[PDB]
Amino acid sequence: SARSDVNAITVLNGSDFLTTVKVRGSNNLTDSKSRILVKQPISASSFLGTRISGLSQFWERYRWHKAAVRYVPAVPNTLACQLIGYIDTDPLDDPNVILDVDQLLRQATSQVGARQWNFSDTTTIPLIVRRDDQLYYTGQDKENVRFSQQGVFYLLQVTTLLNISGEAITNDLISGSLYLDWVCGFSMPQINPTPVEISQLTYNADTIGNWVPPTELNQTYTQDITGLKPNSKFIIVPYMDRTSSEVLQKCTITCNEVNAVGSISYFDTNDIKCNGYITFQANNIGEATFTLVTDYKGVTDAKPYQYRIIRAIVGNN
Amino acid sequence: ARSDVNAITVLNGSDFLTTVKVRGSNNLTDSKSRILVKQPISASSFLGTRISGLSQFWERYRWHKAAVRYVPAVPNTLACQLIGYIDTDPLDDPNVILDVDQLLRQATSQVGARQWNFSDTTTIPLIVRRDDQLYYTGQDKENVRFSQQGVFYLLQVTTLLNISGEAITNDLISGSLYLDWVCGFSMPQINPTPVEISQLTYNADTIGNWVPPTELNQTYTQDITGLKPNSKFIIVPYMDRTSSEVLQKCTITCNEVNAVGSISYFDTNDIKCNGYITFQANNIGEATFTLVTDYKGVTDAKPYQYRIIRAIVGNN
Amino acid sequence: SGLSQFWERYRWHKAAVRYVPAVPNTLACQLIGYIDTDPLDDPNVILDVDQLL
Amino acid sequence: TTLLNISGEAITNDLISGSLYLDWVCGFSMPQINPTPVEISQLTYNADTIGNW
Amino acid sequence: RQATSQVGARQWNFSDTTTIPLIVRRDDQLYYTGQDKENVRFSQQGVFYLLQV
Amino acid sequence: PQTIPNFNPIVAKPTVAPLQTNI
Amino acid sequence: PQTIPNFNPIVAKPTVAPLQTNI
Ligand SMILES: [Ca+2]
Ligand SMILES: [Ca+2]
Ligand SMILES: [Ca+2]
Ligand SMILES: [Ca+2]
Ligand SMILES: [Ca+2]
Repeated sequence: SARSDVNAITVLNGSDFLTTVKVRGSNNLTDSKSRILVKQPISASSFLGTRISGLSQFWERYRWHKAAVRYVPAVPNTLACQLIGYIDTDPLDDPNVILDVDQLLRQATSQVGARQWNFSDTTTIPLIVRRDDQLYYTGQDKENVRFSQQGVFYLLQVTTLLNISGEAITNDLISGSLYLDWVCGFSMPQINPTPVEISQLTYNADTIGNWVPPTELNQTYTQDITGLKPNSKFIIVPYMDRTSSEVLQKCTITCNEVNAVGSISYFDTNDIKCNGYITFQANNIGEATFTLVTDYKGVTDAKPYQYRIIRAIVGNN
Repeated sequence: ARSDVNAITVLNGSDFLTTVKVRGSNNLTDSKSRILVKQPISASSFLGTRISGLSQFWERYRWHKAAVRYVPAVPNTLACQLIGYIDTDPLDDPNVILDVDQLLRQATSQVGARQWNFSDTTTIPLIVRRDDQLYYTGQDKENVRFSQQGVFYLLQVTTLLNISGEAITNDLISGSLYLDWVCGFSMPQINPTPVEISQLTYNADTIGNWVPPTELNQTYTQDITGLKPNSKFIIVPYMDRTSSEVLQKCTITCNEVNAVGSISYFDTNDIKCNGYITFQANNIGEATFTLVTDYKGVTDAKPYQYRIIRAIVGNN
Repeated sequence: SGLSQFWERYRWHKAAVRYVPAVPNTLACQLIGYIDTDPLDDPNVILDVDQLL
Repeated sequence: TTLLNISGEAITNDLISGSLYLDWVCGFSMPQINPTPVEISQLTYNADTIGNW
Repeated sequence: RQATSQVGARQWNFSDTTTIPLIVRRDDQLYYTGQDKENVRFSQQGVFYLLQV
Repeated sequence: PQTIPNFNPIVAKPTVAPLQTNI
Repeated sequence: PQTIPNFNPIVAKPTVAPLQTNI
């Protein structure tokens, strides 16, 4: 009858679509960390609209019975590069810290499911299953990752691509895509809230900090903001409820990473000014780092400028 | 691994449909108000109830052992008999009937009908057809008999009463309806849902101005245009100007769904430019705002600035 | 499709759709193809590209 | 030999061309544990530049 | 579509080779030589239509 | 003698990539 | 059942096209 009140394994199958790759050329390839181009976990609730991420906000646990990551080229055979991929089952064993490029690749053809292939053909990177009965939780990665993520797909580039005339290409280039056929088994019916649905965004605004003041007159120091989520896309706007006498000028600039939209300023003489907006995504540890440019003469500041953060609750974000 | 195989995947669960309110003496005139909720029973006819999100990833469904509960939120000191039947020709519409007698009589003749007072609970079942017919999934595009095994009607036999036996007049929320399903899906895929951007992006460039009057004190209905039909927004104040007079404004919104916020302005040796309001936009490209205008600078100094920030998401 | 007008009803016991190329391997584009069985829910209404794929 | 392209002209810039594996067999003898070389260079101050303003 | 219905049709890239055969009616009919004078069903035993996709 | 098997093996399989199939 | 044979069949045969024979 109905109202079962029972827990049962439900095995499912399908195929999906990960993100397209983006091979690096020459003007974006000078370090070990450029050889690594996609760091992408292989959990369930880690995508948008794939039939495995949307289908996992309705159970609570999972276990990849057998998975495989399938590469498909989008290039002619007349182009030349070479890339390898491996799935590490210890998501906090990070290759972020290796410096010499050769060591970075030798620790990839050691994991027990690694492959190697040109970017003009196809091959399946399989996932390898621990010898236990462990069940991993769905949802966003909250405190520790060894509960949630069952693997991490690291694809990384060996060579540098090049045209038919041998001239190494300078810009980026799309070299195919990744699809992930899967078979997994879920256990506990419920709903995780972290991938909320559209028509429920709220635009929270209740976090009001304050910029630290300088000590000297001219300075371009920096500042960091903690307590934010490990990953999101925020926006800042200024906020000012103070007074002044002479100038009290200041000009904060965007954080020192990729995302940047504009600038922001503060200026409190008769030609007063308070405007700007910066967009960014917080680093994986859950903070950010700004840089300031202060050029006022008063030293007894005693009035730290206030700011604001706001975000849209629409999904994992 | 790839299989290219099709299977059934029987599932189970329980859900929340909606709440229920009963009509009083004043709102009860004839059969159109005798009915009070006409809610289809399909898989993809809910706002995130684990089946309207889970019957997005299959095309075809077929219930097995569905059932609908009623859970009250009233004491035993009130009574209004009500009935409930799940019809299976979804084009059958009781609104056509006009005599209340026959309206209550084509309702309990259905198989899975139950009759009860709204002070206690009752389970209404779903009676499944005989053949092997599988119902499509998606919204109701043009015809309904492909995509609904059933609808759900909840009626209101003779009016409320009280401890001393008199009919009250005010409307009243009574209980809530739940659902306990077992269904068999087939053919993995995704049905579409219109979505024009699938990743966050902020529209932090829009700009406008608020005109102050040449009057000492008066409230207005300053309007904004050039927006989407219906969406969410949020205003943030700012200023890139000059002034040397005692200005003051503490404007406020005029909306019903979302008016949670405040704004302030103050421009002298001390400053105040804090606040935020967030609102819904009616389907005109329109929004109403009211001013305060408690400043002494009767002469127009310079109009202030505001900015919307539209989040480019699935749809606003 | 002329000979089907002599019978009301049909059903494909089997089908399949080959791709017979025309180019060499010096031209490249991933193209993806499928057969949807709800012939009313269509892809034309989508307005992005990452969900369409 | 120097590099050559599709048309028989020399390429101007360097590049990477492949990779090298090592399929081995080996035999070890004496069980033990060799140290790990810990090394550190002392401090060294460098004041040998007169400045000007 | 009315070309891959005739009982001797082929398909091929213009960089390879293949033989298109002629198909013979099940009769003893003998066709006349010469120019096509009044009606063509006496003289011509076939018509080779090649066409580009 | 005293030899663990299959410590860190690798297997390679070649293929080809013609210029046209011409089905 | 009640099935005429070989109504409108098709047969496909692949090949290749190398860059040189080098006999
Ligand atoms: Ca590892
Ligand atoms: Ca009926
Ligand atoms: Ca009917
Ligand atoms: Ca479909
Ligand atoms: Ca559909």
